[PDB]
Amino acid sequence: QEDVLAKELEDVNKWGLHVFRIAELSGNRPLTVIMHTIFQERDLLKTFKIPVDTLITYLMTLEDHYHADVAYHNNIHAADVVQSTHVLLSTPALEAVFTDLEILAAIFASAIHDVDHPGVSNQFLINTNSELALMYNDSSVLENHHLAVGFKLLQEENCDIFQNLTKKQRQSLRKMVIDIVLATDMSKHMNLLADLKTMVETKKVTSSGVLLLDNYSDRIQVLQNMVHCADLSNPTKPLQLYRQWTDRIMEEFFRQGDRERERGMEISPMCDKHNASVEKSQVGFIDYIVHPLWETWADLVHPDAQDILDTLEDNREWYQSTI
Amino acid sequence: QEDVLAKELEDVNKWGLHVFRIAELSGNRPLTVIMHTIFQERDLLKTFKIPVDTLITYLMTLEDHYHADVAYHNNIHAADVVQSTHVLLSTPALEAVFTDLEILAAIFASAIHDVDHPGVSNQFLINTNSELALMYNDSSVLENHHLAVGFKLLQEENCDIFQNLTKKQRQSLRKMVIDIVLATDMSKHMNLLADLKTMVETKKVTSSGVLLLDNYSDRIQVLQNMVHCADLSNPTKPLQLYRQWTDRIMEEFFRQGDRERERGMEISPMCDKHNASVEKSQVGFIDYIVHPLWETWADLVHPDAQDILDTLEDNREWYQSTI
Ligand SMILES: COc1ccc(CNc2nc(N(CCO)CCO)nc3c2ncn3C(C)C)cc1
Ligand SMILES: COc1ccc(CNc2nc(N(CCO)CCO)nc3c2ncn3C(C)C)cc1
Ligand SMILES: [Mg+2]
Ligand SMILES: [Mg+2]
Ligand SMILES: [Zn+2]
Ligand SMILES: [Zn+2]
Repeated sequence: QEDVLAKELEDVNKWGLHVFRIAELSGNRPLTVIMHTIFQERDLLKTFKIPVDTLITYLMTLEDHYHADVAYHNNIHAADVVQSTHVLLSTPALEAVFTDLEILAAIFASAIHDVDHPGVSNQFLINTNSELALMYNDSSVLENHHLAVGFKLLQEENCDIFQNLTKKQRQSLRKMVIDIVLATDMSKHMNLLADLKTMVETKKVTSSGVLLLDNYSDRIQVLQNMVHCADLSNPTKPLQLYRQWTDRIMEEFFRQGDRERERGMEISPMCDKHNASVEKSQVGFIDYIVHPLWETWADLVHPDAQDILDTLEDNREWYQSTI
Repeated sequence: QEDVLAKELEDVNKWGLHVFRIAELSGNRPLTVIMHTIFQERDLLKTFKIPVDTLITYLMTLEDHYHADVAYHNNIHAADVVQSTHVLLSTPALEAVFTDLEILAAIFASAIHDVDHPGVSNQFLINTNSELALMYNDSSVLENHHLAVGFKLLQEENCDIFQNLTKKQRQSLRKMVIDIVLATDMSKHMNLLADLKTMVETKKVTSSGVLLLDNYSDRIQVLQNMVHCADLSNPTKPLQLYRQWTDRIMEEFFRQGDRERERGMEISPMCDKHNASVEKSQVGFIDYIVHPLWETWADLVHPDAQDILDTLEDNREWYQSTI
């Protein structure tokens, strides 16, 4: 079993990794084994003097704080976003662009970005007067919580994977991680995309042909959109993966709608199992959200992401053909 | 004692209320008595069907969550900001601008705007890796906490003063209160002031001189700046009041500097009791922060803020003469 797991982890640099198989083969530790593999591949333990036992201890605790009973927003989703960000960071248009600390920030942010997710939306938490919405004043409720949990877990026994960073490095990493995870709130998507479009229209390339990002605003904007693309990458994956992700998020949505229905609330869009069309919802989500985002990202790194965009377009056509 | 307390409360509509005397005469309940007086003066209990015992129960609970051992950010400051906002809301140039719900939001926001303040700054909380800064991801740490406490106290027994508001009224009030209290973070001062200036330059007024504010975005910006002005109203008050407020905030600042010194931290500006000039700091704070804000406010409500601005200018001249 460990032999098969090691074989599957050789695909960590590939779009379309067998992440559900890895989850089973690893004994439901996909986030731990994928993060460890990526940290070794990028030499991050050596670069930042991270003790291997501290890394594994933190990863296992972080993974435990994802809810195993939530159908979509669980440790498999976290592992998938981590691995997707890792591939996007390796795109030729970004070679030598980001520092090791920025790479660490993007990968760590991906790992923690949905930790302790309860399987219901920000709007549900706001409308039900939840303790989370009360704590966070209705503003990026979940995303603020994911950050607080992800950072708090570093203070548990033998969990501070950043123990050997300088103070300035820790301060910079903390700010970057907060900026990235807060950008995963879907209420920020339209303004995030509008800014990405402006960057593409005005983009500068070095004599090396890579993107020129010479200030914090531009650098953090690219990392925010990168992780947001990874979070919205399911429809760009091979169809057998995309369909499994769709089955999972549909189950999560329908469970929220069942709670809204019981409470006498208006059921959120796409959460009514007695009225939803999953196929029409996929085409609309791709047409209005996922393809506009990925087409813009593909323009930024052109032509590095052409095969990803082609897969997204093929998957849209497939779902459309089922209607 | 109760008769002299009632006599001082007759000045509730006037700039320069004897708030420290009210605090003493009321047995350290200035917030409860001033809020109660303002609610009766504005007919808010009958307009919003607030039971008087519920209002008093909430107000006393809220007042109890201001720290009695914090020299400045305590219940007297909260009472002062409430009463200052109450006066600014009655500016003739703002007649007919704000709905009853907007008036309620501004007054409630003022009452809760510093609740549970620990007597140290956001930067101190961030730099000491406090629980508060961990919870709130370094962003408007105190202001998010003040809001969460103020709303959470409504859930205590017989404390829901909004129990008879319609559901849409409660959602609207909550959003406005959040927007207002978050605007009291001093890191937002410059952007807030720039937006107030833009509004002044493009302001539309009636024949008499009454402001016309058609869109919610403009009206919430005025309420944000109004409560911010009330928060920064100490230097515009009669000198005897201003000097008392200065003594209290100096004590609070120096106590923070003592904690920073004990911890071996870099001492915050104006917090080093061994290297401080409180008088020079007043002139500088007036010249760079308080006068630009109040002069812009005075222009927006031209000429209704002239007496307040006159007092600020006299106080600046006096503090300069002590140098
Ligand atoms: C009935 O079942 C399904 C299943 C999937 C979808 C489409 N996928 C996703 N739809 C939505 N939303 C509904 C579409 O607007 C919420 C607003 O974005 N948020 C998503 C999705 N995938 C990820 N996220 C966020 C959690 C990042 C639709 C309906
Ligand atoms: C030695 O003692 C004193 C006493 C008062 C001041 C001047 N007043 C105030 N100074 C400052 N700051 C110090 C720099 O001006 C921080 C923000 O710039 N924040 C204030 C003040 N009054 C209220 N707030 C906020 C809490 C809203 C100076 C030094
Ligand atoms: Mg999320
Ligand atoms: Mg405050
Ligand atoms: Zn996610
Ligand atoms: Zn205040």
